[PDB]
Amino acid sequence: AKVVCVLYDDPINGYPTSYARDDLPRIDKYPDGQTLPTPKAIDFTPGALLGSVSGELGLRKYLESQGHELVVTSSKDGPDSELEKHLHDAEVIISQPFWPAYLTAERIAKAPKLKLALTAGIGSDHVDLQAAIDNNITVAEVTYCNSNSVAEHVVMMVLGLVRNYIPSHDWARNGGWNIADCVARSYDVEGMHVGTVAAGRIGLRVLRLLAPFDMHLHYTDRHRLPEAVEKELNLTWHATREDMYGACDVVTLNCPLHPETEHMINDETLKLFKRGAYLVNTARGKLCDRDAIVRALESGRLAGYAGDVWFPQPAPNDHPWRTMPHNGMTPHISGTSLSAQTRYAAGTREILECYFEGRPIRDEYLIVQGGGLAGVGAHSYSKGNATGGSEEAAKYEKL
Amino acid sequence: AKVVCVLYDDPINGYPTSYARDDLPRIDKYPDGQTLPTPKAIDFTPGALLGSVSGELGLRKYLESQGHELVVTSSKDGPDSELEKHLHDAEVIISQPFWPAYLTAERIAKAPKLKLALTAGIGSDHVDLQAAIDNNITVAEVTYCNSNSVAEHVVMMVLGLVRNYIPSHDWARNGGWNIADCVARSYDVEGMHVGTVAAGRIGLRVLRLLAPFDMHLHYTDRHRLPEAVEKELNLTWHATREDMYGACDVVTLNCPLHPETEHMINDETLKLFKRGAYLVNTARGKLCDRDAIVRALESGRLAGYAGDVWFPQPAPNDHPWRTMPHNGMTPHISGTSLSAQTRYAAGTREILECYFEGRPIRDEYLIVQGGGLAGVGAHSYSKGNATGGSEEAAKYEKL
Repeated sequence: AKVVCVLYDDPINGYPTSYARDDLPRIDKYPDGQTLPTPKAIDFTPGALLGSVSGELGLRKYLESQGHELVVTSSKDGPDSELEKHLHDAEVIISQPFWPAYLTAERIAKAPKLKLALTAGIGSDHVDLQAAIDNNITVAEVTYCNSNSVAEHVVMMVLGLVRNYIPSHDWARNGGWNIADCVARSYDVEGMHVGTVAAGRIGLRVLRLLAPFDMHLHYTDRHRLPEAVEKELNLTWHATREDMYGACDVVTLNCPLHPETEHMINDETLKLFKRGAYLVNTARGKLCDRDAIVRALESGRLAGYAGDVWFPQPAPNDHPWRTMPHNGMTPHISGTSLSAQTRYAAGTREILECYFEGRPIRDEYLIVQGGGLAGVGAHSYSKGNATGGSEEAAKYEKL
Repeated sequence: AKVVCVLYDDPINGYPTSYARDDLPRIDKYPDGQTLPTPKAIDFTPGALLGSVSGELGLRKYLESQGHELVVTSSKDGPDSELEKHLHDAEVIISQPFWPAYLTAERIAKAPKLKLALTAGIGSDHVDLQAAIDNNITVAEVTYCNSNSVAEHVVMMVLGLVRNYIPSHDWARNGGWNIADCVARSYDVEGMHVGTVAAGRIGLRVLRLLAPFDMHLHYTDRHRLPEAVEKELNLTWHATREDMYGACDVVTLNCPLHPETEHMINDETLKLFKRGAYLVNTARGKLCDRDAIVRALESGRLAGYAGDVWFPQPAPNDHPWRTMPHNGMTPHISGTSLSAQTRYAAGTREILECYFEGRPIRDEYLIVQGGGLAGVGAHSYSKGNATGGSEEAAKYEKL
């Protein structure tokens, strides 16, 4: 069959064959006890760059030696992109969230041979789940591959915003000293209240990392955590998102994107935050109304915004979050550190091996199968389409 | 009497009277059970900028209403500075580590009336302790005022270096996306080995904050921690600094500066680190040989260096750490976040109230008294002078 694999470009200075360090650290398992990916074999060296076009997720030897054709490209947005020439006979489409091939209803409709949309990473909101349901496309993603990596990135951005890292590094590199300019907006997080929206693999992990900072922890979610967990971390529960925001100095979003959470942070909900609250979002950019966030920063309602997710992706060159006041943005990188890519590259192969030998794909990897939500998808997503507006990604130009 | 208070400049755009947030968080106590500062009263509002010349540590009403003269200045380095005109009759000299008035042996010798050198903050290595001992100057500092604040700053810089925050934010603000360029040097800290030199108030607190990241924790110090603590955090002990370095992916320095630790990190000791180790230093800049660190980064021996302390301070405009490859530097700001300044401003007043009413200064604040080390000073410092080279601070020019 044909596999289209959409990956991001290689570094601007070429694809490296040697790295800052020699190996990755050992990891035996994930916190809830889920095993790591178990492909029958891997053909890449752990620690390399796997998610760019020249890395290929290490899938080429495997795929060809079995008769299939692997098309690799970064060209994905716009009516004359490479993805668009290959839709007519694609059996399998693979993309990562960081550089997502948006499978809208019109793209699925052009794709008669399409059986499997695979997300190399976590979060499958860049596929129209309704259309995937209607056309019997399987949708899978690599559960847990980077949950802990995302949680680290959250804590990094919370400390960075609150202590004012980025502007302070600028004063050091431009030759200044400027202590008062740096600490005019520098606080400790000790004693602050921080809440997470959702406390699944990422959000629970965030709570556990912030406990020894002596922050007061707050959460909300569909269901409560086990009473053992709440008493271990001394948690304060809020029955709704909207009651949580007013109680928090720092809010972190860690829920999925679907019609029930699209634009939940807007001009109306921002009125509920404390003046000078801090907001961190590494979940999905579309959880926030884009201009409402710039107004809150400009007015002082928010003291700081930080995240690595944007809508669409890539974000147009003039996307306002790039230059708004008091921001600690990065491009979408938390779930594609070198350490994570090796786990998701392995998981991607494990799903392909199952697909191609006719074995069942692990439930924890499933989002959509056989005309409805399935596996992890059933507990996390609503039927619906989040991919409207996605065309605007075609406006981005490489530097 | 006369009090000279050396403080850093106000912000370049003036001294603000309103801030990003309305109050500071509550804190009742420090982890080892030490009480907060207990001055009989304070005359500043918590949360304001206290450490710059216009803030004055909130000490003016108190000092004058009791007959004393308060001289406030930022002019401190060089043979024609304001500190230098006021040495002849100064009874009390106050400075913070971030903007330190260096009391060398020659400066103490010009200071016949000098009875008390007070450090508003932590770390009194900018005073020549030998000369202070020889001339019967009392040296006190505000123990614990910002221990937790420094520990937060360490974790922030560890995550920032390792996940590659700073270069990634640059790609977002310059209009790029550039995922591969960002993650070419991006790892998770999960599973890495991290060691601290010294495990006192800061270093133990760092270990506790890194435990739930599932890092493997290593330490060294003068004496072991209680076996209860080692088993709680699953610690690996190293009897010497030099044995620790080779076992660690990430090394953090959290010890005092004195002749026994001056230049401990040099061309010779750097050969002992793992290739592509990460080094974070928020203790004192003089712990490191300045050029040896730039060579290790240039050769790949170190994958990253980060810290907020420099020697001298302020660092000359062309100090090499400002522009060396793979650095996450800031100017010296960790122990002077707004939250910390309120605790040290309070402690400074408590020491002055004691001094002036003839009550004993708390032992935990004492470094030098009556011809020898005393209090905290006895357990932490050697007799000796760390202030050689300090004159070079006069080369720094405001932007």
